[PDB]
Amino acid sequence: VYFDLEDLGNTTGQWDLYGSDAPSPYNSLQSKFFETFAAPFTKRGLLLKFLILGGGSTLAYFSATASGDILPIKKGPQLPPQLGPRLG
Amino acid sequence: MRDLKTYLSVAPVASTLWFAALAGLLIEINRFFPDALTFPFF
Amino acid sequence: GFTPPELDPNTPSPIFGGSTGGLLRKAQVEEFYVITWESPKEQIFEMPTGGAAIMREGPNLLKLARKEQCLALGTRLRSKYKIKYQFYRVFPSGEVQYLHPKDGVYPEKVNPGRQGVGVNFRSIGKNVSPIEVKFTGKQPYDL
Amino acid sequence: SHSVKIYDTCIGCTQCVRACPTDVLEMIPWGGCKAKQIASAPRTEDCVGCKRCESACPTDFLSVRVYLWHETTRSMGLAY
Amino acid sequence: PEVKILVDRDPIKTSFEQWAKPGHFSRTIAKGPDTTTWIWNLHADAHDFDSHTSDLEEISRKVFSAHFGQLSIIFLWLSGMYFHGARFSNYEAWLNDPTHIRPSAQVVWPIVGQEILNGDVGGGFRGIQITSGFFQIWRASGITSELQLYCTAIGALVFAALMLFAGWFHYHKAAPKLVWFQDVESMLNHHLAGLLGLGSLSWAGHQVHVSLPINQFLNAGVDPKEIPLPHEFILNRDLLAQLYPSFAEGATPFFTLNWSKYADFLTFRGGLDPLTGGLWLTDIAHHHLAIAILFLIAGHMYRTNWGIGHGIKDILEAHKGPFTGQGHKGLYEILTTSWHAQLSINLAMLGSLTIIVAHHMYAMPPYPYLATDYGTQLSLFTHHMWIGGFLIVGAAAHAAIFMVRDYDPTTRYNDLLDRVLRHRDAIISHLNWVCIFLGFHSFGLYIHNDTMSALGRPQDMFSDTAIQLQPVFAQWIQNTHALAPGTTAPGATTSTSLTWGGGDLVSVGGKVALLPIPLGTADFLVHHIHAFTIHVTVLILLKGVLFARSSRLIPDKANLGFRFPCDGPGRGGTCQVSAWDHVFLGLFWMYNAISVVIFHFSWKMQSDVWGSINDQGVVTHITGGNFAQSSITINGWLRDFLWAQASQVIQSYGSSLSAYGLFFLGAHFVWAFSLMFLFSGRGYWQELIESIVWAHNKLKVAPATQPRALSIVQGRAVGVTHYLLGGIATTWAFFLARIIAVG
Amino acid sequence: YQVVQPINGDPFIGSLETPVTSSPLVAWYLSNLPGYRTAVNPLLRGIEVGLAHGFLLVGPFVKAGPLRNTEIAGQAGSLAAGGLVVILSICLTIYGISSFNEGDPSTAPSLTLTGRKKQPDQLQTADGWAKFTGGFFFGGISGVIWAFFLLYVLDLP
Amino acid sequence: DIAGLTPCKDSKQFAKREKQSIKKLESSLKLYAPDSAPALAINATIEKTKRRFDNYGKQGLLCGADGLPHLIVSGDQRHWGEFITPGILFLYIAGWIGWVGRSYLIAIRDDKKPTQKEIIIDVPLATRLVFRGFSWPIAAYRELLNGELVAKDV
Ligand code: CLA
Ligand code: CLA
Ligand code: CLA
Ligand code: CLA
Ligand code: CLA
Ligand SMILES: CC1=C(C/C=C(\C)CCC[C@H](C)CCC[C@H](C)CCCC(C)C)C(=O)c2ccccc2C1=O
Ligand code: SF4
Ligand code: SF4
Ligand code: SF4
Repeated sequence: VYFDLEDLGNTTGQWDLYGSDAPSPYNSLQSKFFETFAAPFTKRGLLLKFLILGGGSTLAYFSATASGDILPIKKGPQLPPQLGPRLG
Repeated sequence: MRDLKTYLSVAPVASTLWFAALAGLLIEINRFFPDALTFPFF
Repeated sequence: GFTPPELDPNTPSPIFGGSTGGLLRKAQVEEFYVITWESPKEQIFEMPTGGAAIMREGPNLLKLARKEQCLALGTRLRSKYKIKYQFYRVFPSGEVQYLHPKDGVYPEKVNPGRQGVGVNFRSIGKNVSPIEVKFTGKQPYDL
Repeated sequence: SHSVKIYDTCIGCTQCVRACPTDVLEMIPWGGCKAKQIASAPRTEDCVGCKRCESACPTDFLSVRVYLWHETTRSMGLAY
Repeated sequence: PEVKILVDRDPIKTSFEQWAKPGHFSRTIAKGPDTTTWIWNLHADAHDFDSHTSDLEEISRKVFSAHFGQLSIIFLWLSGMYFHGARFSNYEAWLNDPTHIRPSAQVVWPIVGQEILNGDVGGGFRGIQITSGFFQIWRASGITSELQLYCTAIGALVFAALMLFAGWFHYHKAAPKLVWFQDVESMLNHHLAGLLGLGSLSWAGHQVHVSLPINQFLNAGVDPKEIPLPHEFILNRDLLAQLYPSFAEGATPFFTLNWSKYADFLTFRGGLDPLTGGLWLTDIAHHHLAIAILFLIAGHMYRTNWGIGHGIKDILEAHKGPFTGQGHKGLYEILTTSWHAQLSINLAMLGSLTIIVAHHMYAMPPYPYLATDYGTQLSLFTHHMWIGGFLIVGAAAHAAIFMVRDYDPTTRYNDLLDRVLRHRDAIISHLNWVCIFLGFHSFGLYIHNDTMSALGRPQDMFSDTAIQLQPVFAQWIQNTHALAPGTTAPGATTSTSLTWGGGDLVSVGGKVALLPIPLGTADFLVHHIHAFTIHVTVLILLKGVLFARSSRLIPDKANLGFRFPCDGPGRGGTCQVSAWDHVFLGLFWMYNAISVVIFHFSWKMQSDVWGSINDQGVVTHITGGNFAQSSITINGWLRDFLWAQASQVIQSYGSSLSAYGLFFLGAHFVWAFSLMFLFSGRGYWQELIESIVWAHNKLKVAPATQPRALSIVQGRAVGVTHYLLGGIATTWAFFLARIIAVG
Repeated sequence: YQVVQPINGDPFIGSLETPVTSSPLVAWYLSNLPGYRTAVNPLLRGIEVGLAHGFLLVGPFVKAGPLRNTEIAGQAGSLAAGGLVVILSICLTIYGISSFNEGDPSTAPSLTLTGRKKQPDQLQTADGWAKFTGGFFFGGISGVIWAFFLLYVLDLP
Repeated sequence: DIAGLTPCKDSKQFAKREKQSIKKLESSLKLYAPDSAPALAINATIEKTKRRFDNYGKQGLLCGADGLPHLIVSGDQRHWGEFITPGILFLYIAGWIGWVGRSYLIAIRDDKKPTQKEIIIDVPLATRLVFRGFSWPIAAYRELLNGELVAKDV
């Protein structure tokens, strides 16, 4: 029946429509590879700190060491400074 | 006939007649006394 | 004394092909509603959400997403057809709460078992100024 | 939930209850008018705040008042 | 089932009694005003017939006679145009020297200083230059003298009288029965074969007997007074035969199927006549003939009284499939019951048609000396775009009125409509997404270009010189049209339109008429803007229709009507949930879309098309081909289009164009005036009015008709009406001053 | 015979069944995407997702970026894709921190389409989500690196 | 003169404006045959221009450096024609209109359906009342004194 006060998940359509539920198609040794190597990143708070500080310092690095051949803002003006309307 | 005079007394029709008369009047006054920034007769 | 009729599952539902207007996750984790009515025949009626459905002869059960949808459809059932309806609130635990008609009497007909709620015994203009209830949790209309 | 109140200027014409689209209001017995009935708001947790009742009241000034207050899923009319 | 003439005698008595009872049609309004709101309702409900009565026959009779009233007004208006062409026009002088004289059909009285608007239009004539196009029509019709225009104005006036009479007659004397109106097969058969077919055939007749020869004498430089009268070509066939020898046969090749011998005056050349810059009149007469045949055939599709032919209900019911259920079953019953349904489809198709007309008339100028008159061409395109857009928003409004008022699944069911209603959330959600995607990937590209250009990075823009977004598909299409003549249209001498085929630039009086229109990144970006704006308009209107009945927010919405302000501050607030308010909101977006379209037209035509040509063939365009490099940026629209081309209208004071300066400023004024209504609400105004009313009662001058602020809905309607009038008239003055000065 | 039916037979659950929604090709393909492998450790599914996406992001950044026409650094514009992997991994992390508490069970459905009881996906747990985020980061950085490793013999480098 | 202005009869800029206007209209006039109707129209505009500037010069209008009349509204008796006198005329007419409309509203206020005569004008009553505005200042002054002008306790 489509209405049952005992099972409301069925009654309210709370299903996994495309969930496979099959076992892993990933073979092991590959799995153990990624399980041992991605393990340090599976602590969400620690990962948040590593991303904010790591990405932040990374940004600071590529910003501090940028070359004028990449950014015109580091290259600076290369022309003789022009003259204002009435002033300098 | 009575109903037609009544219709001609209704707000929009009386308004068109009234303002049309007023417009003809003001137009003719500006036709015989054009321009005029002032009341010149003092 | 009035005894609310219990919600009977296995009650048939109207003939309808489905719509995008029906239930969502709200019905699974929060609440939904159920309106039941007795029909003399198979009729076509407008669904408060989709298009057209076929009311079945006999008891009809219809799960809706909001109370207002139950009351709208019920208003129409009582108006266009001449059909008695009830409806309930249903929580995800399976618990059912009978809602309407609360007394078995429609609320526009005065019934003596009814207790006053939110009734203030004064003209509306005699409410006090806000300053007189300031810093107290009260509102001048709560009196 | 929105607050809804009735005032004893009510004449018991039942139109606020008839107008309400969520069944918030009832008619209860009373001795203060000829119709011997006064409105009541026992189910304001279902009140959506549309003020159809206020549109329906013939009393001057109104005898139903809807004071829109703390919002809920029911008061915002959400089907989701 | 036997189609026949059906009417009733004297249904309504002709009397002035109800002229004197305002609001006689409504049982509430007829009681007269207690407040000023009455006065507005009387006008808002005047034409809402199906709100006055529920009897379909009475409604149909009102509709029919009303159409007669409309046609009477149209004939009176045409009578005006022809009469002004005869009595207050320089049409003969222009008829001599079209490439110089400016068409003028209105003269103003010298009262208050306004005679300055009577400007030098040529031909020793002072007046207002007209952009309607009547001179090119009258020339294309062979009309020479003012007298002929007089006769046409008199005939038009007579037909105004006849139409008005028939309206009174078929409402008060012989009023058709409801079955008469519902005879749809008869109506379609007579409008396909009788109206369109015999009309097109009649016009082909006038053209082959009047337009073609008289235009031959005009094109040969003959003086119009020396040109034979149009009936002299009907009498002495030697005049025509000298011009068109085929007329010596006596229509024997027509019956003997020797029709190829008529290739003299019936032609498939295509392109433009290089003398007049308009389409070949031989091609046009041939065209009206072919159209006549096609419609005369199409008018026999539907069965009436003789068993042969189609019933439309049969055709509908046969069309159903695995995705749509029983679809089309029930539509004959809906379309023969609901006027609003018919008006919805007809508004949609008639507006879409008007827009198609707008394109085809510029890309294929049908009248002589029309292409080079840039004021008339810009005016025509812009005008018909506006008509089309308005009509389409109307189609949405009446689809909504159908949904609210005439929709009933328990009586007149349709499977297609039910299924649509059954996934309205999917439809509207997907349209929403497409609108967002189009917004970003059309307008966001403009913002990208403005930001790159401001930062000094024009190589990082979207441009023909940087990151090219070529309209490859459209370019391929216009190439295929260019190659069509001789290949996929061997009968066609030249390209279908000079916008396709390379070369063959056409110039008249030193001014260009048409040349191949280039397409590039600028045109790409603009076209996606048009896609975007249209999709958002469709979103607002379609959403209005599909949720007019109900929604998750308001399950009983149809009980609140088609036009209602809201259902109150609750549920978070429900303002503008009505389908009416969706039409209100969609009007602004039709204004936006059509505005960008006509700006695109003016900009592109002045930049890449219009201009003057040298004796040695060097073309100087009105603007310096600056569309490709200046339109790809919003700043370029502000600067090189608006700021530049507004100089004429802000410099028009002291000339005959100063009226366009005045209308420029005044239309700005009414547009800003609309913002008072659109940004506020009637509660404030009603309170203020309470104070003003106090002041009047103090002096015993308070009126009995109690003053009230406008309704919420009326506030919106006033608002959008002034917004649209102000914006549209502003662009009007801008365009006309610009193109009359520099064209 | 009609193609559109109500969802899972219940015509009052708000959806429909179409060739787009319920189709053997569609159902198999969606069931075989990592996000829908409910019994697999979320870390591995995050690895696959990150590999695919991180690999994908390299293209638009390099070809459309500001250094695109300076082939000396234009190729190295993949750092931007790496940074977007970092930002997305932050978004994932704070999504899980906000959405799931330490000891709460999965919020995924524990039923199948046919009504039988199912074991809910651990992706919808705090630990499972943290694992999927770590996997998406690892696989994403790795996929960017793999795409950048290939600069050669491609019609659009 | 007043406010540093000069009489327009003495203003070079004023005469330069009249000259440039007339020569402009004559530039338009050179295009048409002198017997033609456009010609006669431009001649009429020219005569009307001369009448305009000559009248402004005569009636004592002061001019700015712009060569255009400026109006002295201070009340200086040399310029009452520029505001005070047309102003009194205006107040007479406006008082007339308002007094007549008020008379109509008072006349219909005790009718069985007052609004009925507000949307359909009782033209006989209106014609009876229009000429009360001729003496509106005496009528309104007398009402102010008698206490019939203002409603009591409002
Ligand atoms: C106000 C602060 C700010 C700053 C400092 C920047 C800085 C930059 N922007 Mg951005 N931008 C901003 C605001 C800002 N933007 C806003 C508000 C918007 C929305 C309108 C944009 C939208 C925008 C766009 C669309 C683009 C830029 C681009 C750029 C880069 C252009 C210069 C360049 O070519 O360098 C060098 C170029 C590189 C590709 C080097 C990559 C830099 C590495 C990856 C840094 C590592 C990031 C770090 C690990 C993670 C950061 C998050 C951190 C907090 C954890 C530059 C580094 C361009 C760009 O990034 O190119 C793709 C570009 O496409 N910006
Ligand atoms: C010639 C005399 C005549 C008379 C005395 C009547 C009498 C009557 N008619 Mg009839 N009718 C007539 C002619 C006449 N009609 C004509 C010529 C037509 C064809 C259009 C009709 C078609 C017709 C219909 C369809 C209906 C009536 C109705 C009625 C009755 C309602 C009262 C009324 O019409 O108020 C109306 C008063 C008016 C002043 C109407 C003016 C409308 C004009 C035509 C619009 C003009 C357009 C204007 C120029 C737009 C520019 C505006 C611009 C300046 C801003 C009434 C007894 C109605 C009815 O049956 O009542 C229940 C009804 O529905 N008549
Ligand atoms: C060949 C026959 C024929 C023709 C030419 C027309 C023509 C027209 N019809 Mg009609 N109609 C017909 C038969 C015909 N109808 C039939 C068989 C039915 C079903 C029974 C209808 C029912 C119908 C309805 C319900 C309506 C129309 C309308 C219209 C007008 C649409 C607007 C337009 O195109 O204006 C173009 C203008 C012209 C072409 C000018 C020429 C018009 C001449 C004077 C009329 C010629 C045909 C006429 C029916 C002859 C009868 C006259 C005689 C009885 C005295 C149009 C003039 C609308 C309308 O009535 O508008 C007022 C409308 O509402 N028709
Ligand atoms: C042949 C096409 C057609 C037809 C016959 C109808 C017919 C109808 N419409 Mg529809 N509609 C149309 C086109 C059409 N419409 C278009 C193009 C639009 C887009 C704007 C709409 C949008 C629309 C809406 C939103 C509504 C209708 C409504 C109605 C009904 C009421 C009409 C009425 O009494 O209003 C009376 C007419 C007036 C009060 C005139 C108003 C004056 C306008 C706003 C100003 C015009 C400005 C002027 C042209 C320029 C300035 C001049 C000025 C300075 C003097 C009626 C049956 C109404 C309804 O309730 O349906 C039942 C309604 O709400 N229509
Ligand atoms: C210029 C004023 C303006 C703007 C920007 C919009 C914007 C929008 N309208 Mg609105 N509208 C307006 C005027 C405006 N409207 C007015 C005056 C009315 C009254 C009639 C309406 C009434 C109206 C209705 C009824 C509807 C819309 C809809 C929409 C949306 C269309 C979908 C879209 O294009 O998405 C894309 C967004 C844009 C094109 C805006 C610019 C995007 C910029 C360039 C991107 C910059 C991003 C950058 C990274 C910012 C980050 C910086 C950081 C510091 C945060 C859109 C967001 C429709 C809708 O809901 O959407 C489907 C809808 O139905 N509008
Ligand atoms: C200004 C404004 C008003 C006030 C505007 C009103 C009341 C318009 C009506 C004004 C006219 C002038 C009243 C008509 C007076 C009669 C025509 C009599 C005139 C007498 C002669 C001159 C004809 C609203 O009522 C309102 C309501 C809802 C949203 C926005 C607004 C809003 O913005
Ligand atoms: S505001 Fe609406 S829902 Fe609330 S009591 Fe009044 S009518 Fe009922
Ligand atoms: S509308 Fe007013 S008077 Fe009537 S029942 Fe409700 S509260 Fe009482
Ligand atoms: S503000 Fe006006 S439109 Fe909005 S909900 Fe309130 S009454 Fe309705």
